[PDB]
Amino acid sequence: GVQVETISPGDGRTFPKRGQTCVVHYTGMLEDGKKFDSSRDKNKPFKFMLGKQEVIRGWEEGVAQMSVGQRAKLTISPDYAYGATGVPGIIPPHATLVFDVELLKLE
Amino acid sequence: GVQVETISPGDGRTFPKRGQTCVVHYTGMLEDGKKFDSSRDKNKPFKFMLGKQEVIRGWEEGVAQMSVGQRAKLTISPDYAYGATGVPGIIPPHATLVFDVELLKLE
Ligand SMILES: C=CC[C@@H]1/C=C(\C)C[C@H](C)C[C@H](OC)[C@H]2O[C@@](O)(C(=O)C(=O)N3CCCC[C@H]3C(=O)O[C@H](/C(C)=C/[C@@H]3CC[C@@H](O)[C@H](OC)C3)[C@H](C)[C@@H](O)CC1=O)[C@H](C)C[C@@H]2OC
Ligand SMILES: C=CC[C@@H]1/C=C(\C)C[C@H](C)C[C@H](OC)[C@H]2O[C@@](O)(C(=O)C(=O)N3CCCC[C@H]3C(=O)O[C@H](/C(C)=C/[C@@H]3CC[C@@H](O)[C@H](OC)C3)[C@H](C)[C@@H](O)CC1=O)[C@H](C)C[C@@H]2OC
Repeated sequence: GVQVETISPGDGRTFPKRGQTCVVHYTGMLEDGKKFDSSRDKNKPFKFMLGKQEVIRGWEEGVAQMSVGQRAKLTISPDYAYGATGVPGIIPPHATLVFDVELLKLE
Repeated sequence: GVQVETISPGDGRTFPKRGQTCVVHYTGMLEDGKKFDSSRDKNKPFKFMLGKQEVIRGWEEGVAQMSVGQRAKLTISPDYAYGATGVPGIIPPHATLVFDVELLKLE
């Protein structure tokens, strides 16, 4: 349920392992380009861990395919995101989400 | 994405309208009967409003089909619940959810 298109290559060597912390920058957009979120505009990187059901599965599977330093467009199917519910006031029902993600570091 | 089976009939007259508050009792179970939640065991009824993207869509569409006093089994497809992500530590990925719901009042 995720398509990964690469904007800038990573090192081709260091990929996220289950239970590491990934530090990324991302902007989330709707399929017409409409931004709904951006880590950059709160300055910070976002950090999460793989394999703990803590981010939507499409993110998890998309970022697992990236190596460090890679910049990629993740297009996530609704059932690998917020499905038929969406997120109140932010994501409609049945929405495909596009995230521009940069994998900065694994900790 | 929801199937509604009736355990006890409601009044056949008073159905939830968009923007009313529904007061219910529910227990949520996995498809093998495993309970994961119950309003009754925290005593209280659960209250929510229709049409505000505030509960999973399958709940919303299931309860909209019930009249006051009805007791029903709602079986909800993953994409109308927590999809491929689940809820960490509570709902697996791709889970069909079964809720036993009693619609007590509309406010
Ligand atoms: C107080 C609250 C606690 C904590 C909240 C914050 C730090 C809140 C802060 C405003 C910004 C959020 O995040 C930085 C914000 O990010 C979005 O803007 C977004 O871009 C998003 O989609 N993200 C974030 C980047 C990773 C992918 C995805 C994610 O997976 O996000 C996760 C998420 C929502 C996952 C659920 C978890 C349960 C599953 O049942 C469900 O599965 C259906 C998927 C986030 C990281 C959660 O782990 C963290 C929490 O919830 C959402 C559109 C709305 C979401 O606000 C909620
Ligand atoms: C602090 C937090 C604030 C607030 C939390 C509480 C009162 C927390 C308390 C422990 C018990 C929760 O609820 C009483 C509990 O209920 C479950 O046990 C459950 O049985 C459930 O599935 N429910 C509840 C009854 C209606 C259907 C469904 C629901 O829709 O629930 C809603 C929900 C999770 C919807 C999201 C909303 C965003 C969408 O993006 C997403 O779509 C993918 C679906 C609930 C009611 C939210 O509106 C309310 C909040 O989140 C979940 C298995 C886990 C969930 O804890 C989170």
